[PDB]
Amino acid sequence: HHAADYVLYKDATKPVEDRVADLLGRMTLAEKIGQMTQIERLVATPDVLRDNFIGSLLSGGGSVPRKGATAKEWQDMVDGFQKACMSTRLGIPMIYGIDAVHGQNNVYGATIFPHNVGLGATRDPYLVKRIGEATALEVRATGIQYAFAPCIAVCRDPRWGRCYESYSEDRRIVQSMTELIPGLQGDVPKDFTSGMPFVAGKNKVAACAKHFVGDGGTVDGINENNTIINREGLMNIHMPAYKNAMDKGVSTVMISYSSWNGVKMHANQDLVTGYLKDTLKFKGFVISDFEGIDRITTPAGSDYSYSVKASILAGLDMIMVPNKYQQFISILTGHVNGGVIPMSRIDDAVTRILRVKFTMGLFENPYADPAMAEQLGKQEHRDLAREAARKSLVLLKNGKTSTDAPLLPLPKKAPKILVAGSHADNLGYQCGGWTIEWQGDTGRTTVGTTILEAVKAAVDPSTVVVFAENPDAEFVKSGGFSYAIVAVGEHPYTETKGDNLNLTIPEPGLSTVQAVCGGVRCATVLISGRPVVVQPLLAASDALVAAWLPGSEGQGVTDALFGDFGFTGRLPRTWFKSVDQLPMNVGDAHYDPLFRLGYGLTTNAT
Ligand SMILES: CO[C@@H]1O[C@H](CO)[C@@H](O)[C@H](O)[C@H]1S[C@@H]1O[C@H](CO)[C@@H](O)[C@H](O)[C@H]1O
Ligand SMILES: *[C@@H]1O[C@H](CO)[C@@H](O)[C@H](O)[C@H]1NC(C)=O
Ligand SMILES: *[C@@H]1O[C@H](CO)[C@@H](O)[C@H](O)[C@H]1NC(C)=O
Ligand SMILES: *[C@@H]1O[C@H](CO)[C@@H](O)[C@H](O)[C@H]1NC(C)=O
Repeated sequence: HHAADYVLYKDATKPVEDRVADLLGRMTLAEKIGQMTQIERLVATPDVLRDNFIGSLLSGGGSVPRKGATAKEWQDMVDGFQKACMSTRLGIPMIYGIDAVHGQNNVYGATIFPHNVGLGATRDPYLVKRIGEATALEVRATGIQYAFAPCIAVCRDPRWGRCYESYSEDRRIVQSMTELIPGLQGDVPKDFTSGMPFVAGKNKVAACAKHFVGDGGTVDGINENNTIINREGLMNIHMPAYKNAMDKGVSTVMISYSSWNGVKMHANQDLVTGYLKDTLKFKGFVISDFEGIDRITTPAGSDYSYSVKASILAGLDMIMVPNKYQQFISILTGHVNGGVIPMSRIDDAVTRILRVKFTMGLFENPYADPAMAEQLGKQEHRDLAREAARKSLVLLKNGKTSTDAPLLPLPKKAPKILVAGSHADNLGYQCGGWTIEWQGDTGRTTVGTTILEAVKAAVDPSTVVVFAENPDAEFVKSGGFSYAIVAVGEHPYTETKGDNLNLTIPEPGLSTVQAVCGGVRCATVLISGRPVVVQPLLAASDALVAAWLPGSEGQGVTDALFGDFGFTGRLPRTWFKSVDQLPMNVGDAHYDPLFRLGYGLTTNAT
């Protein structure tokens, strides 16, 4: 269809399947295996991308061009990499992926949304789709096309360091939150075939249902460990949200580090090929986790040859190498050349990677759009996040006896009030993990509003606000305070650093709460990624709020504390009495919760 140098794969009016086949039929083995290779930006250069025909780049946690980098600096990095890839013989654009898992969270000045567990508390799948929408805009502002989200793990033991990344222990709630997908990607059209990949265009991003499958079901919530459960439990708890993901056209699926009844997920041909591909009819691409194939073996990386064979034969399409790309490429090339991996397996992986790239419009818009840069940290999106933070809060207690005046909502006018605790004026702590750094961080790491700042912004001008991080009891008693807001809880963590067998918040926490509440009527805001031991915190407090990891917009906290909106959130998990009860989930036989799933007190706007 027209000029004499016409190449069908480059014709944007042809059907995606036609473009895929046309390109595929021209590629060498080296160009094919290059598509299946994703590398970290830290090892990428123009010659490496060009000479190995690389298919994808990512930024892992905290992998950034520099600290404080603008949206424009991100776009230029990405475009730099893309220009190298476009200069190959076939000019196959790369796709760049990142963990935008509560906003575009590696990026300075990006809106940071509440983490998933909070989002579960809102029971509001439309809110979540809207967060999808806004997140895609902030991701594209940085020139990125691909977000490794949502995590649709069903966390079954809060001792897991990734429990905050799961919407709920109830798979019904996780299923309903897969609306993040069409938020990120766009609504699939009228007559869409379930399992097809979809992205609407250059203002949307490819998504990633992760981590397939049973990541949330591991023994004692040990991260990357074994999930021991029969097929029926696997299918009825851990799988259903992947099917909803198929119906919404999720573009990619990332495989889990975890194992199911002893089999590494990265080596499981039955689940990856037999079930995801052949039974759910997934036509997008399947990507490893970060050195996921290495960890097939014990020790990890001790037989990389096997790692490659097993993972690729299992059915994985793209490998998040992400550093030793030369070895990965050499090994896979060697296995194809020796007939150990058939060309049909290679052609299938490449067919899928290209399908996603063509379908999302990457060949037509390989480069970043500088007018999208101003979407980073947009106030409209912060106002959404603030809404989400407010809706996520669960009021556990609001008065020490059923006869006391309720403490919340608090009046904005009072001569003098106290704000206290390690989490009252600490942005990093209120964002938690996967914020600027991989593990999150402490203090003022990005743009936002801490609890203290939000209080100051909310109160009557005549109200005197005093901050003290960890005051003693005499300070409180002597201070002439009308009430106190005290914020404490967990430090930021991510993956295995967060695995925790005791779930007790660090000190000082409880002792500040005791000191403060012993001198004045107090509202304790508890910041955590999960239920933690809370009886002592309850005994001391007039009111206690479980605010999860609410993100950059701390005004969502005060919106509820001061009565602009009523508390409506409900526990998306069971709150245990004791860690020895664990695992303990709603529907279990000796369900003995401190607070059951669904619990939450309410208030009315004032
Ligand atoms: C930087 O991402 C993380 O980096 C640390 C730094 O050492 C690695 O050891 C971690 O295992 C990865 S975790 C893994 O990364 C994916 C991409 O970052 C992510 O989508 C996935 O959910 C994680 O399990
Ligand atoms: C589970 O964790 C232990 C360390 O506690 C490790 O030795 C074992 O290999 C892990 N199993 C799996 C399947 O990851
Ligand atoms: C609880 O467990 C974590 C390990 O994840 C540890 O850092 C902390 O010191 C422990 N606290 C108590 C009270 O045992
Ligand atoms: C808010 O409205 C509910 C429903 O009628 C009511 O039960 C609750 O006690 C009210 N609280 C107020 C006005 O403080």
